[PDB]
Amino acid sequence: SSSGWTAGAAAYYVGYLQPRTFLLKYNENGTITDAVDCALDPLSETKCTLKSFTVEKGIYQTSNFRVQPTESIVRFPNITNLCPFDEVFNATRFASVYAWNRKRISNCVADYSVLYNLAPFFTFKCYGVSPTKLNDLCFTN
Amino acid sequence: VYADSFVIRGDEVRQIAPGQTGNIADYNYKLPDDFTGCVIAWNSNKLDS
Amino acid sequence: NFNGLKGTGVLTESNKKFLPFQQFGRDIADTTDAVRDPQTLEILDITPC
Amino acid sequence: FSRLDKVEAEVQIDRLITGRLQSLQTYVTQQLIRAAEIRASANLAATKM
Amino acid sequence: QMQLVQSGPEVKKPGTSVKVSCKASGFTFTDVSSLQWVRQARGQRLEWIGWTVVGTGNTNYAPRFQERVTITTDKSTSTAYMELSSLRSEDTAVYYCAAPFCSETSCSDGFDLWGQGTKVTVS
Repeated sequence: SSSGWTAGAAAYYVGYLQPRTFLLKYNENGTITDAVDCALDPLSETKCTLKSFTVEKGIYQTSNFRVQPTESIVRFPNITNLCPFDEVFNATRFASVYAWNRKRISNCVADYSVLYNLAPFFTFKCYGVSPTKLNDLCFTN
Repeated sequence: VYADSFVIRGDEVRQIAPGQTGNIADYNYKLPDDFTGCVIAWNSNKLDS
Repeated sequence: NFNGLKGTGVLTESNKKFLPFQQFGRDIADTTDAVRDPQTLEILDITPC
Repeated sequence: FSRLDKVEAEVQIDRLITGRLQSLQTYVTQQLIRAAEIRASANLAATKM
Repeated sequence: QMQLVQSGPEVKKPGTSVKVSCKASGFTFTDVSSLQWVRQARGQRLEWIGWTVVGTGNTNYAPRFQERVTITTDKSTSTAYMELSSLRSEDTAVYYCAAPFCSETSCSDGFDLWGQGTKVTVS
């Protein structure tokens, strides 16, 4: 009853999908009737290149040959000085427009997320570099 | 057509744009790189507060 | 004007067989040349003047 | 791609694809000219023989 | 370097209020870093006061210092404050804040950063 069960005969098959490029054939009625892969055999590869289901005798040029990278390496200076951004912005006095002061920032690690933190910095639009990609660049001054 | 409704802080409304990264676009709600449709956001400090 | 699909041409009844999940047709130039009228579901045909 | 986001990077990248795609077309065209005057000289040496 | 600095010693009259704060240099408290406060007298052992989580904001206090001490955290400068009232003679001791380094992913199960403490006295 509630424990155990008897069933009939059956079989089921499981396969996994994979990114592939195919070439499909539509007949006059609008239904797919045949298909050829493009990464199974060199013959299928040249069939896929020529856009035909049959190829004539000869020599054919197909896709190129390249070697893929194995590991990724990044080299950056090791300074970690946390550039003094707060001094410029949290100052208690700014000079007049005709005598604007210029401060120089160098030899430190610059984080622009703390800039992004405060809400009143509403007008933040940039010309040569996108404002959301400042953390992956190195600047000379 | 389908609509998503939620209430967030006023500061983080700018992170709902596609491609933006931050606190709310990483762990709570993310939009795909290609997007069709658009968003609406109006201040409501009289109901929830 | 078929559901926002604008164009120009003469329309004739066609004998194509559209599967239930299909609505539009296409050619080698990727331009619509067969539609189903919404209200009444006959299959039309589009050719330029 | 390492200095601009996706929304104005396509304006710059397209300006460079068509530029480089036009220097290849120019190179191919000159070869068609040159190959048609070497052939006019290979039909003269085939007659002298 | 990445390190935690502490304020200086001070003398405060009894029956008043005392504020203590310790700073961080080249080090941010992000959302996972936590810190505790301890007190060391002269020729005595160590007694734990409380530790708070920067992210959630949960605070814990010793039962005997339930009202005496209040601990608060600050994200803008990434620091910790204590407020105490009506200090007694036994409070003349050195106060330390200790935290483990932690960067948004994971961190050690022990407190390895330390300050040098503030020597607070009552006269």
